Amino acid sequence: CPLMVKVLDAVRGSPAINVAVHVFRKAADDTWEPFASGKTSESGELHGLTTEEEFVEGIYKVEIDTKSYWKALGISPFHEHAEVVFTANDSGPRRYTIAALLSPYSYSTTAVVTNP
Amino acid sequence: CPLMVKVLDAVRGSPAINVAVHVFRKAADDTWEPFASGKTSESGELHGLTTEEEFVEGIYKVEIDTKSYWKALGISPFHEHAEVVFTANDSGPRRYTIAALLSPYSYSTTAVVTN
Amino acid sequence: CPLMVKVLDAVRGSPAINVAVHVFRKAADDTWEPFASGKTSESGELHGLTTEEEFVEGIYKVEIDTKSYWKALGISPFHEHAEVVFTANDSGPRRYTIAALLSPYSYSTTAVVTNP
Amino acid sequence: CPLMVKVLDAVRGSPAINVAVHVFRKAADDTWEPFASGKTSESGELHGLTTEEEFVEGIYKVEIDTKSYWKALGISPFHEHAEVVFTANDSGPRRYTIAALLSPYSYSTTAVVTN
Repeated sequence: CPLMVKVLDAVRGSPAINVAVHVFRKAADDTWEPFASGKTSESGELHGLTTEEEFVEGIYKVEIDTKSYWKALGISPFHEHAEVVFTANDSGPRRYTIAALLSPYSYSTTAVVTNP
Repeated sequence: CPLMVKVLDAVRGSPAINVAVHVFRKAADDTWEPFASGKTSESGELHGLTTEEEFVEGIYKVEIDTKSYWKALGISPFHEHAEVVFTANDSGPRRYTIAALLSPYSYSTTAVVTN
Repeated sequence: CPLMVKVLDAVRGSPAINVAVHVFRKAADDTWEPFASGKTSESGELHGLTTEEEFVEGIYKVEIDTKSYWKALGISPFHEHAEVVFTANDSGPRRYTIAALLSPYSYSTTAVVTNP
Repeated sequence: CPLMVKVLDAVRGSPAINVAVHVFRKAADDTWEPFASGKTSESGELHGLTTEEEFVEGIYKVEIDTKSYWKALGISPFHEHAEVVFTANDSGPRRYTIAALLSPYSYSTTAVVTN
């Protein structure tokens, strides 16, 4: 709902399936406190991580375990993960799609942020 | 060196070596006239394409033969090639680095335009 | 349906709306013959370009008028367009999503190719 | 120069200059220990981070302060920063170029690992 993570495999041209995603939120405090996690579906998407009420302002870290993904496909990738760190909901609730496009030695991440 | 092409391989994390690159200039009748070409070097770079005097304003196309590159590495590519089409100024040169980051199903191209 | 083009604006984190897209297919012949065109919707997506029956094997060119997009937002971008050229349906009908992520001096394009 | 950081600005088509970059090494207790830092140069590059002797195998994090960069250009950025986390070998060095292409709502990072 307010947070969705979508992962693509740039080598296959496919969704990156079964990609583990961990979302953390920066506490008071400055530590990363576990916020949510999940795997991408066969569409490469991970929905349902959170809700409007739970997904409050914060600095969030979305950690995408790209390494396991590549390693399950036989590839020794460069990165340990793709992590995306951002301030969310700074000027009100938004919907965040966190897109990652994965290659063994490269990724990109894109945030699509929309306003209900 | 007003125009330079740099090509990287996102799969191997390496320069993309021996990638054919063609550069075209749009002619008055809107056809692509060949202008220059080369193959990226060991460093994934292609210098010497043109010179300041020759590299006049116009619309140029850089075609990077990504498909043959992926073919040579045994990897099914999606694109026939990566084209970059751009107007060279206004206003003046300026050096252009056309950077391409290649994956089998994705590429990015970026223009680093300096001076 | 078998061809969809999705365009994102990496500067805003938004769909790239009202982006003109022209699809050509390479004729016999070697010329690019107009295949379909459209604009992206408010989701940055362009659906309905073609149909399974019309979208036969071919080399297709999807030309995304990124320049007009940027220029309507005040930006003199580097590229004239983003064009994506590919062989389609080489080993049978697939669904192609052609994604472009736009920045004034950079784009990426990603093909997500799936098999009904 | 075993580790080099190059940062490009996709909005301006330019090197991303004066971007702060921190490099951390994962310590035995899994904390990030600061290792090196610098600011990208006129050319969007940051050399001299480390040396062969110092740049042992391990897991390293390169944090690129993309937010301050975009802040300085008056452009709202999405990310707090671009982190690149990677294991430096096996098997051996190898030079690492960590290339980052920045846009306000997107970045890519690419490792060009040579020798």
